[PDB]
Amino acid sequence: ATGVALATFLQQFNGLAVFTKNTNIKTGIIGTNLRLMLGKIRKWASDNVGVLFSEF
Amino acid sequence: TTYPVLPYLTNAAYGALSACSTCENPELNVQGQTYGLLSCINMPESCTPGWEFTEVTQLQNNGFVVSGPATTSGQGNFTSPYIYNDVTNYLRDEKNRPNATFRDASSRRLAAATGVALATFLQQFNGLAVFTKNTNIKTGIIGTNLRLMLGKIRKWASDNVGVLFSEFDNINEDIQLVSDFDVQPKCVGQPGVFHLNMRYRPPVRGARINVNLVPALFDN
Amino acid sequence: CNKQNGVKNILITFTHCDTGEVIGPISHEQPDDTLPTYKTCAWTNTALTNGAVMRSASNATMTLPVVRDPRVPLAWYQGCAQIDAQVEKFDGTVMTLTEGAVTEPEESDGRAVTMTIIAAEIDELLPPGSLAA
Amino acid sequence: CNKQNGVKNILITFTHCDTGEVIGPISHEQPDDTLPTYKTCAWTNTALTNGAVMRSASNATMTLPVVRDPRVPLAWYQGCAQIDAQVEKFDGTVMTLTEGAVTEPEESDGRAVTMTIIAAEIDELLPPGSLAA
Amino acid sequence: CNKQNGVKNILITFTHCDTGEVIGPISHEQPDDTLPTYKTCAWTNTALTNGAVMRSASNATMTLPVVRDPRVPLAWYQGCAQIDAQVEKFDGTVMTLTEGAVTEPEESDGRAVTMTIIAAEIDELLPPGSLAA
Amino acid sequence: CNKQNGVKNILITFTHCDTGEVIGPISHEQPDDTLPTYKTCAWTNTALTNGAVMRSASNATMTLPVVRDPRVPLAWYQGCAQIDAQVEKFDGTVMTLTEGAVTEPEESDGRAVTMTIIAAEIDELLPPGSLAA
Amino acid sequence: CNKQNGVKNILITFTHCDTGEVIGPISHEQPDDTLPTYKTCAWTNTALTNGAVMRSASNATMTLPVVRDPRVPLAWYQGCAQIDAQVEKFDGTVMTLTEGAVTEPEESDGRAVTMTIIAAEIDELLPPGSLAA
Amino acid sequence: MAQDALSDGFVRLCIDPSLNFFGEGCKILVEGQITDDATAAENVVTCVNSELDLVE
Amino acid sequence: SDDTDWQENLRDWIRSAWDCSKPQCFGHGYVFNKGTLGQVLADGDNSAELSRLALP
Repeated sequence: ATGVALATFLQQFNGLAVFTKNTNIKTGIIGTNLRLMLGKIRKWASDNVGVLFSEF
Repeated sequence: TTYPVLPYLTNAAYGALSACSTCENPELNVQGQTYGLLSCINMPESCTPGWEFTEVTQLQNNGFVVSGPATTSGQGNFTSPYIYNDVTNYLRDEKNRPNATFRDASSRRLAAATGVALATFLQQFNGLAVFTKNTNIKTGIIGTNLRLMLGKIRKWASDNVGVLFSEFDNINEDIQLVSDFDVQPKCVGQPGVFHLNMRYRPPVRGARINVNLVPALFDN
Repeated sequence: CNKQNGVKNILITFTHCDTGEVIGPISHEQPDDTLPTYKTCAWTNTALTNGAVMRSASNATMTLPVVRDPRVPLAWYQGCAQIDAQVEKFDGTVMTLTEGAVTEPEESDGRAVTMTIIAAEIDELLPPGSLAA
Repeated sequence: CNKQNGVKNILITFTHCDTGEVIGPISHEQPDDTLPTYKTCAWTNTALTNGAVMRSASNATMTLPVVRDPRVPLAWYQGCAQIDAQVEKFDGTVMTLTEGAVTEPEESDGRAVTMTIIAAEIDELLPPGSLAA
Repeated sequence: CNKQNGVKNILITFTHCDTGEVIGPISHEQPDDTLPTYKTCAWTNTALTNGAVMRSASNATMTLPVVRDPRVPLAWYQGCAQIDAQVEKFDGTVMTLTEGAVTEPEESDGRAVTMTIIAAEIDELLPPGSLAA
Repeated sequence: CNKQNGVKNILITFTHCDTGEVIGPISHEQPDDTLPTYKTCAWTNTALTNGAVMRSASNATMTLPVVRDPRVPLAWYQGCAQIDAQVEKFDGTVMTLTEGAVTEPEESDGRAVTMTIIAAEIDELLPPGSLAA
Repeated sequence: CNKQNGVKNILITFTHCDTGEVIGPISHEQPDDTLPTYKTCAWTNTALTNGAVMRSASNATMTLPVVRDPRVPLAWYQGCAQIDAQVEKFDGTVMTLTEGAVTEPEESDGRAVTMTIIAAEIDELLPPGSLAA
Repeated sequence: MAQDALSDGFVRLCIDPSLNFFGEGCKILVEGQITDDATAAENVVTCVNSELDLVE
Repeated sequence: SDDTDWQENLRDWIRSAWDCSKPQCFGHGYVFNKGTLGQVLADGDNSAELSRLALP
């Protein structure tokens, strides 16, 4: 169940602009970078404590 | 060999999807279950995929577009296919060197759009006085010279990062402008003729995520 | 480049409550020098006598002054839409807030907007080398 | 000329309440540098505990400082008339309010007037190329 | 170097209330020129008539503006952790507070924090040669 | 010749905001020995304490004293038109600015004009053989 | 010569904050007779009454006028880079600054730049035979 | 095909409870006697990966 | 069925359905084993993919 649930979440980054090297995103662009992706993943993991996961 | 649909219908659906209904913005990739679904084609469900996964990998790695159904079952109901990779048949190079410059079909659209846009921008220098021996422009004259033109072109290139280009590796070596008198031997050059060399990259987008999942158990 | 204080990136995602339309994570900028402010601890303490306190639930809050995007209706930055925001700093901190709610908006001239967002929790991602769990 | 921030036009229309007299859409100007402000979301969120809010009806409001017209009586810019206003910006945004009602009028010196108008809805017309339906 | 006024050292210790994790006495600095303030007498006097007062319990309080440590979560400087503090001045005074409770935090920009701590007692260590037992 | 300091060419292009009329890149001159000055870094730092700084957006600016062209209205050098400028030095540096806005003009006698221009970016083109990428 | 007062060598190193590019310790020169000025004490005293002072923390600063190097962008001498400077005098003193920040630049003509650099500390290396440990 | 969430191939999932994220810490050498029934080569420094390869 | 060889083939199939070489299908299989205590313990091939119903 966790494999499928995590696979569905990560779909939102498919086709999304990725910025590396210079990580400043010009105003108006739709994109992300490593640190923001990690923050979103951590937030999703935290939200699921009680359903799929025990405390980390 | 066992494809259960009339081959030309799938080709027509793919072309129609990739041509107009999607690509009025040239940077979009026609893939996935959302942006690459051929909703006008229906085929029965089957436990057999037609291509084994190793065969799919070979076809993808050898410049062929592969597709598969949106859902699987043995009941035989109708389903629509979708495109796995929106790729051209490009491999190697005009100098016989393997690279991925034109691997994605969106690269061709972006190249055409960049050519057209750069053509439109440069029109402002058509019929504008040019000074090439003494580069001082008297007061009141409407004209320009090489260095000012190169500055304008560099500004234009910089203003298009994030729309048409990824960040330049080195703007000072990627854009170069030269006049004909500098190239052709003495007495053979022509007035008001220029040579421009520009190197660019297309924007990058998310492609794959490799997930390692390591279950454990409550302890301590 | 180590001790710089400021905002580096802001991403906001909109979801319309009435119809469910979604607009992806657009990059934003700021109208002036005022930085965003946070409160990431849900509970609240009230002072009794002799050093004792009273503990209650309360919320986690963010204040986000940003320049409006010309492609989004002004009503969406006010209470008519749901907001998911991320803010990144030069030192590496990232604050993530999802499923926020904008409370008691004030009038805007049409360019600068100051949202007051409340969420159940806010996630803080410190630079590498933290001491907490 | 793209990033200019200001007001380009203001057309106001007056309908006298007690007798029904009407005066066409006269063009107005501003007394100083203060721009009009808007709230175009006709709902309000009040913060409860644990990220929950309470939603209520409220109104849509506009604050419009202008210079009085020497032909329109001063009583009409106060609560004695009904107002239909449009404001256009240099970027191309147009805000249309109809059937307004001036609330709690303040004292005026006869030249500069500041009206607080409320309406059921305010329309916003963004420049071409919007993302919201 | 006898008449100098200011803060020489600040040491804080954190104990998480929910899980019990502890972080040792980290040294802190200050964001600007505002010094900490103290109120060490527990009782409070309210003025009656004819020179009489009413005595009640109240608390001992400290106000501590410090720059956050990048290794500790921001929620800990707010009401989500227990604080033990010592402040040493240039003249020799040491103010020791233990088992503090942070009350009614305000929003922070992420670098500067101004805690408000209440404790049952505060200990004052004067320079050598005091007059009070 | 390698170490001469001065201005070699100035080209300006005008675009009227209200009507869109354009005047090609006319060649200009200077009224006296003062040279134009630039700020090409679109950020600002503030001191704080202990070596830290606060970093904010600000602008990129140019100051351009020129002799007016007798074929252009004086109002176009003031804030009633949009400016696109390039300045070339004797050593080989070219500074290209586009989409400029003239802020707070002062009064002119009709021959010499000093323009304060702001922009999002300014492009600097160094002589051949630079080190920065 | 023991009693010559002047600057003998200036070396600067540039690190680009956004991309991390570096340029080695180039040798620089001055545009005019003005010499660099320093403040190597990191505290400040404010005068109270009766001979008392208030002591608080601040920055160590350096003012450094130099002639730009034609191989480095002008934006780097302004606030878009991190700077490591060393200045050697004729008498033997050497002042070393590392990890400095350039604060509130002024517009430059493209040849001479005056930089105000702040750091946490500045090292001083007196000629042989000092009295202070 | 497999499952819908994992079919498109954007997310490539691996589940292995024996993996480790830790990097290589610096090294320790242990020197001692062996017996004739050991299969290790005498007087040769070799790496040890777990407690269970021992004895043989 | 009670044939060990057939059960091992099914176990290998379930292994295949979980392998990282290609998109996964998952699943879990149920089998039984009848015999004496010393015989039933001889069928424990560390199969995480099977639930073995021991019977006397």
